Amino acid sequence: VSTLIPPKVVSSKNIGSAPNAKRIANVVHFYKSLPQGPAPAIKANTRLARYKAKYFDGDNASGKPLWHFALGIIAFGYSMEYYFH
Amino acid sequence: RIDSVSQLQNVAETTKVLFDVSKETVELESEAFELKQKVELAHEAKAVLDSW
Repeated sequence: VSTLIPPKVVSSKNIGSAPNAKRIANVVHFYKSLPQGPAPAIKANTRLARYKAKYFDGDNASGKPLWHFALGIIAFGYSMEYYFH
Repeated sequence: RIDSVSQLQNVAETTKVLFDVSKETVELESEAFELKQKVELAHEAKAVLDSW
């Protein structure tokens, strides 16, 4: 007898599976995606964007800024020692 | 998701073919009924003729 009409009806496979949710996510995310992100920090300029760039970038974490930062406070109180003495 | 989609694509055309084909077949059986009544009339006639 005469075949039923379901095989030629589709209209809820688009909620029917899980990658639909991911699809509607990644059509927004990827379509308006940039090839590369914006920045790993770069502001501190006054001849100190260089200080941050050399020391406090993702390029390295090394003891050089620590030494520098320590020395600033040492220079304050060391001069003040002779202001107190 | 593409995999899911692809199955349905091939189905969409071909299913319309079977849908038609099935109904086409049903028409053929109608004509087969005409044959069936012919078959009967002959059988009955042969049987009486055998009795004679």
